[PDB]
Amino acid sequence: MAMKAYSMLNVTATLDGRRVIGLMDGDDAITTSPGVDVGTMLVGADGSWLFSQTADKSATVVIKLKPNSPTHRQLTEKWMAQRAGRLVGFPFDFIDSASNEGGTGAEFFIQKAPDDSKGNNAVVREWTIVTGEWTPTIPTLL
Amino acid sequence: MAMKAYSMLNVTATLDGRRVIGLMDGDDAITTSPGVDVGTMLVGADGSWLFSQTADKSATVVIKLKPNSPTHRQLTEKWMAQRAGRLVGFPFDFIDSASNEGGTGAEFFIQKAPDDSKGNNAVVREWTIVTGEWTPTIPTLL
Amino acid sequence: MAMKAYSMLNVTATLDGRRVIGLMDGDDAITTSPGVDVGTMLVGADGSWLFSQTADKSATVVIKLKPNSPTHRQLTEKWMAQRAGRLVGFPFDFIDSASNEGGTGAEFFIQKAPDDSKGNNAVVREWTIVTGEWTPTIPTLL
Amino acid sequence: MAMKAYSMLNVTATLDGRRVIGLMDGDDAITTSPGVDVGTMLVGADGSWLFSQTADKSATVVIKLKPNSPTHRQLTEKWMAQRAGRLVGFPFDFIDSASNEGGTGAEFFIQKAPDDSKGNNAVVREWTIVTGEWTPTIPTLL
Amino acid sequence: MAMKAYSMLNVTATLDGRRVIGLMDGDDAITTSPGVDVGTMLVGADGSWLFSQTADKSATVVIKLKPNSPTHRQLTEKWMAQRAGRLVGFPFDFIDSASNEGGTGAEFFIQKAPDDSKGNNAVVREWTIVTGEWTPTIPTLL
Amino acid sequence: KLPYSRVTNVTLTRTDNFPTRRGFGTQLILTHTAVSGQVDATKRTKLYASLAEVEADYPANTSVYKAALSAFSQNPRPIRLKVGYAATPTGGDDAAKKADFITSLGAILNYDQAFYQITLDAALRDQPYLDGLVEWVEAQPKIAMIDSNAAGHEDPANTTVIAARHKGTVERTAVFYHTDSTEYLAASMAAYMSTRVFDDANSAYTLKFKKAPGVRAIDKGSAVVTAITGFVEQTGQSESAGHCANTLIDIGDQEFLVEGSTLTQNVFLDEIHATDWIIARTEEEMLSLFLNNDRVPFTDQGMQQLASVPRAIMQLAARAGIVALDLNPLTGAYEPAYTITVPSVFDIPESQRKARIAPAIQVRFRYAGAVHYSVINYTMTF
Amino acid sequence: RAGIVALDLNPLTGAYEPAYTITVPSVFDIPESQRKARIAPAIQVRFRYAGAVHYSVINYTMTF
Amino acid sequence: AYMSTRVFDDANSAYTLKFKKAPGVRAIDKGSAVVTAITGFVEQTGQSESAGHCANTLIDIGDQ
Repeated sequence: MAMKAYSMLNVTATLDGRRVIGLMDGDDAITTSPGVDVGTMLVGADGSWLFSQTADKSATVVIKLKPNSPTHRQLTEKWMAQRAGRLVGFPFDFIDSASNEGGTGAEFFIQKAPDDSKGNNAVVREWTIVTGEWTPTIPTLL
Repeated sequence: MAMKAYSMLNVTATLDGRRVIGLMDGDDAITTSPGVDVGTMLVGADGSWLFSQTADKSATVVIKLKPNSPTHRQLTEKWMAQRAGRLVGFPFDFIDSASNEGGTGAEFFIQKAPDDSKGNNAVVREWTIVTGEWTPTIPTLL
Repeated sequence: MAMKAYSMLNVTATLDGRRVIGLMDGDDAITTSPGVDVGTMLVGADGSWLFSQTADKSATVVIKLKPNSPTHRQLTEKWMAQRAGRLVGFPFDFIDSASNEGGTGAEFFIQKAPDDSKGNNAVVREWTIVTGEWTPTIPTLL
Repeated sequence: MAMKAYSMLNVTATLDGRRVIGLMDGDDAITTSPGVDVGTMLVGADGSWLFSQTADKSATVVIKLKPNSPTHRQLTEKWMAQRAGRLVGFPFDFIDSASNEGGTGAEFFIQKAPDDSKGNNAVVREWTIVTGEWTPTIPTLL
Repeated sequence: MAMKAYSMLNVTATLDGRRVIGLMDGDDAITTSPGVDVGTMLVGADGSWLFSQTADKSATVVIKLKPNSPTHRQLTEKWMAQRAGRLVGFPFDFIDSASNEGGTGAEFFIQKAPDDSKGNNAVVREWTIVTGEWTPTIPTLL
Repeated sequence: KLPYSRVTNVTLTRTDNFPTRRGFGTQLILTHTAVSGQVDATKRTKLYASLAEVEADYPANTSVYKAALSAFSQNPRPIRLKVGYAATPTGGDDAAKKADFITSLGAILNYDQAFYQITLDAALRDQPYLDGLVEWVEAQPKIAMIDSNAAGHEDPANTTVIAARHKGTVERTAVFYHTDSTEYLAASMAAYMSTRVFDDANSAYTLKFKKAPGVRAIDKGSAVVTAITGFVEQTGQSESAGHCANTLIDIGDQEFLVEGSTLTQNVFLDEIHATDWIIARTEEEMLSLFLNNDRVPFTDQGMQQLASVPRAIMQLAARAGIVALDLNPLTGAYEPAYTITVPSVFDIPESQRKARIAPAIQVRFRYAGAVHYSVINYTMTF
Repeated sequence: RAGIVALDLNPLTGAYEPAYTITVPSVFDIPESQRKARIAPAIQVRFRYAGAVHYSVINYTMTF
Repeated sequence: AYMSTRVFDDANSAYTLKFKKAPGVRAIDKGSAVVTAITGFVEQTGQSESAGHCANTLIDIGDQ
């Protein structure tokens, strides 16, 4: 079970059951960030201290797409479904087969919609989705 | 029905019935952005969560023009009509024939007016318009 | 009536009856900007909307000059007249003969005074003037 | 209709109605080059791609002349007319009768002026002209 | 099946179904180059390393022609078709029969257009075309 | 004054309209009915444009209208059905004899070659003379499909039914077994199959195995759905333990086609459809090569010019997902997905050179399949 | 540029077709018997017109 | 008066129609089935020579 070097050919992302396909160029095409800081240190006037840990386990992910990708059509249909008043979960999941690093979330929602720029060359379309519960997977292959 | 590569020769924008013609150089000549975020995640002190979706479907579009373009004359007449006290809608619409991506709005208004700079070389004239209802069209050709 | 290409040889600016002559280098030597936004969109908690238009038609213009120009002397005399307590209008006007784009204002006032820097090479002197009523002219030659 | 071998005796260039006569020595006496690249390929992080085509059809031509040629006098009069403030088109056209290769442009402008070097032997005078619309002719004789 | 020595008499290139005929002199008349590097090595502050492989399989080819060749006429017609707004693929393919080395691409586009130089002797006309997918053929005859 | 219809024309109807979405193919509907105004010995076949414009065939006849009804009833729609005149005589003057039916089949090509999928509907069902179609579509670049309205395929032992007397020997025919009064071949084929465009990336519908038609009804049972479709749970599909067909089961609240339209033990419909797209595309590109060039010479340069066509078609096909990804399926080691070998005219004698028939070019394949059945284990430890 | 001449595409199929051509004759084989006329030979030019729209149609199917 | 002040030296200055243009001040004629005997214009087919006589009448449809 040799440790495969990194490659985007071996990363898979699944949005509502379908694959994510037409991604923009760059080192940051799918990025997930936790919602808050894990904890806070409180130091008093005497030198004693107290740590406090949060119970909030939430995250956002940002997906950068090309103007010609089926995932853009899927996300723009989901946006219109939300605008109509139909509010459901739509899971998102992605992982790397080389290291088993990734995470899952069983209920996501659209948070930001992209800007439609036409101009002279084609440009990015950035979507943002948010969940209330994100559990990272343990990389068991280091 | 081959998927046409991108080209500004196949994008059409219609403002109050007339075409938009003299556009500045760059990758961002007509850009539309939604007014607000689609939703908000609220996580409590215990780890539970709640999502909330907005009912606001509004957008602005920014149009960058050259100092010699008939659309600049049309927009400066619309600005003076608004300053006189006559307040009506004037639809705006634009679409891409290669993918059927775009959107429409039946009632727009002037929001920002450009700066008249003379200088040594010619420079941009940027207009901003706003609507209370913007519906994106579904790209059925992906 | 051929549409003349742009040239600073065909732009004329008149300040209190006299021409503006010694201008600095750059693409922004005389720039006029409106005082406020034209309007504001207000969207409610239910999705309905309301636009509001302002009655304020005011502007500033910024003039960048060389340290050796008669307009600098004229503006520094106007500044001292204002400091003495004599407060009158002094019209400003400028237009482009190629497109008939420009504007006029019948009563201006000094708002900012430049900085006198000596140094090793000569540098800009920037003046700012303000009016309560600015009417753009319609470019009838597009 | 035999395919004539190449010869500068069978190339004709017309500038504002008159012929171009006294040309310098070399393989590059009249050269026209397009303003920009025809298009751009955009490849994403996943391997998908998108092409984009420009709408800019502009070109420059460089003409190298001897210090004793009537075309030098014609171009130096056109330069002074532009410096006075008179800005008009002046078509340029050239073609090869052996293959029907060439192009035309109905409105050109002076862009660069030559350097007047005296020295011990006579040297080149290089002019540059620019248009916003250049249409190549199809070589129908191959 | 003797290994034939190299010869341009046994190389065939097909552009949109037709042969490529009038080529300039030199050792580089048709050259194809990959768009990017195959991969990247990343070495950390401790001595450990990580390789990353790209998913971009694109290439350009440069074709150098004489001013009297039917392929020049074909390419200048394709350029005008692209400038009109018609954007399609036009395959390109070339191979060597002595070694079975070459490659194919099912959809190309014009990227650069040549310069029309007249001068005293005839000179090169260089075209550039680009694809988003280029697959080299395996030389099975070594 | 004047109406607005002086300068424009705005109408309104009460009907359902879906986008067109052109695709690959066309189907054929052969029966014995004739309409006398559009097939009367002048057109062994006749084309159309849309269903609504049907007038020649009565909107109540079971054969044509009730079959075009399910042919044109997919959410995206195909176009130009190929309407029937073909075997207007009843099977044969001697009914039990299949020679007349075979000759009838052999005399309907001579008018038209634009159909790819052959469907008999609402009649001719369960006739013994139909064996000619099964024997004949072999070595014939088409697809033969027969939907019964009723038979005894539900016995995993009997040998008299269509799918029994021809099972494991034919690789280009399939059965749409069902209950009475529903036209089924038209429901999915040529209505979902037709609007499949393989010119896009990742457009390989390798299954055709869970797909919903426009409107229809399910059959019934659980242990009867394995006598038909011959599908065992996790092993696969066994020839002895069932008869292959398609029945449109329902499992949850959804109804969908099942078995993915097999033909023999483990041969599926999308394989045939996709490879036939490959062949028909190479034909079109070859013809487009003969029309652009002045000539194609009979030299080695001409052979390479000809062989340039399969090279582009294979790159087109590997992108759709039909051709495999360059790796050995057994071990995962590197292996070429496809090769193209061009022959030499050199040692082909001039005795044969004067033929103006080029030597054959040979191409190599590897298919990329898909998944029909999944397994999950779920060990629990407390 | 004004929009009078068409945009370089076949109106039937949308394939590429030149909008206009200009063919220049030869004085070479025109005899000197005719050369002394001081009347130049004729130049031939080719066209294609670009029309516009007078009448529109919209269908509006309703499904409820 | 409108035809004269048409400058074709600018981009996109093709008034290909001359088909819906307002004069300074004037009056309309009357009718609906009389506007097709004159101008010979059928609804969606086009303009037929046998079914009318071509001319120009300055109709009014809306308030224009």
